[PDB]
Amino acid sequence: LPPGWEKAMSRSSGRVYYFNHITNASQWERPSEPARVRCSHLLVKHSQSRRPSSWRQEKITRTKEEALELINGYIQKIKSGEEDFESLASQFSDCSSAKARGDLGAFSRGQMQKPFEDASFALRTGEMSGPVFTDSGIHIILRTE
Ligand SMILES: O=C(CCCO)NCc1ccc(F)cc1
Repeated sequence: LPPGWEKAMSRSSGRVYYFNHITNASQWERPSEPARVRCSHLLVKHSQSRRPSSWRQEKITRTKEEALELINGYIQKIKSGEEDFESLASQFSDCSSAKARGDLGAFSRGQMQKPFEDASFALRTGEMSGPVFTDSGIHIILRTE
Protein backbone atom coordinates (compact mmCIF):
# COMPACT_ATOMS: atom_id res chain seq x y z
CA LEU A 1 0.00 0.00 0.00
CA PRO A 2 2.45 2.75 -1.13
CA PRO A 3 2.31 6.31 0.41
CA GLY A 4 0.30 8.90 -1.60
CA TRP A 5 -1.99 6.12 -2.84
CA GLU A 6 -5.42 5.04 -1.61
CA LYS A 7 -8.06 2.54 -2.65
CA ALA A 8 -11.28 3.89 -4.07
CA MET A 9 -14.45 2.55 -5.66
CA SER A 10 -15.78 3.48 -9.09
CA ARG A 11 -19.19 5.15 -8.83
CA SER A 12 -20.27 4.01 -12.27
CA SER A 13 -18.87 0.46 -12.32
CA GLY A 14 -18.29 -0.46 -8.67
CA ARG A 15 -14.79 -1.73 -9.47
CA VAL A 16 -11.89 -0.83 -7.19
CA TYR A 17 -9.29 1.64 -8.43
CA TYR A 18 -6.32 3.51 -7.00
CA PHE A 19 -5.90 7.26 -6.54
CA ASN A 20 -2.84 9.34 -5.63
CA HIS A 21 -3.62 12.51 -3.70
CA ILE A 22 -0.22 14.06 -4.41
CA THR A 23 -0.24 13.64 -8.19
CA ASN A 24 -4.03 13.35 -8.72
CA ALA A 25 -3.42 10.28 -10.85
CA SER A 26 -5.97 7.50 -10.92
CA GLN A 27 -5.61 4.00 -12.34
CA TRP A 28 -7.18 0.54 -12.17
CA GLU A 29 -4.10 -1.51 -11.22
CA ARG A 30 -2.55 -1.66 -7.74
CA PRO A 31 0.29 0.89 -7.86
CA SER A 32 3.97 -0.11 -8.24
CA GLU A 33 14.02 9.64 -3.64
CA PRO A 34 16.38 11.04 -6.30
CA ALA A 35 18.19 14.34 -6.02
CA ARG A 36 16.62 15.48 -9.28
CA VAL A 37 13.85 14.57 -11.69
CA ARG A 38 13.09 15.65 -15.23
CA CYS A 39 9.53 16.49 -16.25
CA SER A 40 7.49 17.90 -19.08
CA HIS A 41 4.21 19.68 -18.52
CA LEU A 42 1.16 21.09 -20.26
CA LEU A 43 -0.12 24.24 -18.54
CA VAL A 44 -3.62 25.65 -18.98
CA LYS A 45 -3.85 29.13 -17.51
CA HIS A 46 -7.02 30.83 -16.28
CA SER A 47 -8.15 34.30 -15.25
CA GLN A 48 -6.77 33.82 -11.72
CA SER A 49 -3.31 32.70 -12.88
CA ARG A 50 -0.43 34.74 -11.48
CA ARG A 51 0.06 36.21 -14.96
CA PRO A 52 -3.09 35.69 -17.13
CA SER A 53 -1.18 35.86 -20.41
CA SER A 54 0.82 33.48 -22.57
CA TRP A 55 2.32 33.03 -26.01
CA ARG A 56 -1.11 31.70 -27.09
CA GLN A 57 -3.20 34.61 -25.77
CA GLU A 58 -2.35 38.14 -24.70
CA LYS A 59 -5.30 38.18 -22.26
CA ILE A 60 -6.27 34.78 -20.86
CA THR A 61 -9.92 35.06 -19.83
CA ARG A 62 -11.08 31.46 -19.33
CA THR A 63 -12.35 30.52 -15.89
CA LYS A 64 -10.58 28.07 -13.59
CA GLU A 65 -13.45 25.63 -14.20
CA GLU A 66 -13.05 25.99 -17.96
CA ALA A 67 -9.30 25.42 -17.62
CA LEU A 68 -9.95 22.24 -15.66
CA GLU A 69 -12.34 20.99 -18.37
CA LEU A 70 -9.60 21.52 -20.98
CA ILE A 71 -7.04 19.68 -18.85
CA ASN A 72 -9.46 16.79 -18.35
CA GLY A 73 -10.03 16.61 -22.10
CA TYR A 74 -6.31 16.49 -22.86
CA ILE A 75 -5.80 13.75 -20.26
CA GLN A 76 -8.53 11.67 -21.92
CA LYS A 77 -6.91 11.97 -25.36
CA ILE A 78 -3.46 11.13 -23.99
CA LYS A 79 -4.75 8.07 -22.16
CA SER A 80 -6.70 6.84 -25.18
CA GLY A 81 -3.65 7.19 -27.42
CA GLU A 82 -5.62 9.49 -29.71
CA GLU A 83 -3.03 12.20 -29.04
CA ASP A 84 0.52 12.28 -27.69
CA PHE A 85 1.40 14.34 -24.61
CA GLU A 86 4.19 16.05 -26.54
CA SER A 87 1.84 17.01 -29.37
CA LEU A 88 -0.75 18.52 -27.06
CA ALA A 89 1.90 20.36 -25.05
CA SER A 90 3.41 21.90 -28.18
CA GLN A 91 0.01 23.04 -29.42
CA PHE A 92 -1.89 24.06 -26.32
CA SER A 93 0.37 24.61 -23.32
CA ASP A 94 0.24 28.21 -22.01
CA CYS A 95 3.90 27.87 -20.96
CA SER A 96 6.83 28.94 -23.16
CA SER A 97 8.10 25.37 -22.71
CA ALA A 98 5.48 24.40 -25.31
CA LYS A 99 8.23 25.14 -27.84
CA ALA A 100 10.16 22.21 -26.30
CA ARG A 101 7.21 19.78 -26.29
CA GLY A 102 6.65 20.77 -22.66
CA ASP A 103 10.12 19.77 -21.45
CA LEU A 104 11.34 21.69 -18.41
CA GLY A 105 14.62 19.84 -18.05
CA ALA A 106 15.82 18.51 -14.71
CA PHE A 107 15.34 20.15 -11.31
CA SER A 108 15.77 19.61 -7.57
CA ARG A 109 13.45 20.22 -4.67
CA GLY A 110 13.16 23.91 -3.81
CA GLN A 111 13.01 25.24 -7.39
CA MET A 112 9.43 24.74 -8.64
CA GLN A 113 6.16 25.73 -7.02
CA LYS A 114 5.48 23.29 -4.23
CA PRO A 115 2.43 21.39 -5.59
CA PHE A 116 4.25 20.94 -8.89
CA GLU A 117 7.42 19.77 -7.12
CA ASP A 118 5.54 17.34 -4.88
CA ALA A 119 3.68 15.83 -7.81
CA SER A 120 6.87 15.62 -9.88
CA PHE A 121 8.82 13.75 -7.20
CA ALA A 122 5.88 11.42 -6.40
CA LEU A 123 5.52 10.27 -10.02
CA ARG A 124 7.46 7.21 -11.13
CA THR A 125 9.61 7.53 -14.24
CA GLY A 126 7.30 7.55 -17.24
CA GLU A 127 4.19 8.26 -15.14
CA MET A 128 1.79 11.14 -15.78
CA SER A 129 -0.11 13.19 -13.25
CA GLY A 130 -3.72 14.17 -13.09
CA PRO A 131 -4.63 17.86 -12.86
CA VAL A 132 -2.12 19.65 -10.62
CA PHE A 133 -2.99 23.15 -9.38
CA THR A 134 -0.45 25.93 -8.80
CA ASP A 135 -0.50 29.71 -8.83
CA SER A 136 0.35 29.50 -12.56
CA GLY A 137 -2.72 27.48 -13.51
CA ILE A 138 -3.51 23.79 -13.95
CA HIS A 139 -0.81 21.37 -15.12
CA ILE A 140 -0.49 17.90 -16.57
CA ILE A 141 2.96 16.63 -15.56
CA LEU A 142 4.95 13.87 -17.29
CA ARG A 143 8.00 12.58 -15.41
CA THR A 144 10.58 11.63 -18.01
CA GLU A 145 13.65 10.93 -15.80
O1 LIG B 1 15.17 24.52 -22.29
C1 LIG B 1 14.29 23.66 -22.27
C2 LIG B 1 14.61 22.21 -22.01
C3 LIG B 1 16.01 22.02 -21.49
C4 LIG B 1 16.62 20.68 -21.82
O2 LIG B 1 15.89 19.60 -21.27
N1 LIG B 1 13.00 23.97 -22.44
C5 LIG B 1 12.56 25.33 -22.71
C6 LIG B 1 11.88 25.95 -21.52
C7 LIG B 1 12.03 25.40 -20.26
C8 LIG B 1 11.41 25.95 -19.16
C9 LIG B 1 10.64 27.06 -19.34
F1 LIG B 1 10.02 27.62 -18.27
C10 LIG B 1 10.46 27.65 -20.56
C11 LIG B 1 11.09 27.08 -21.66
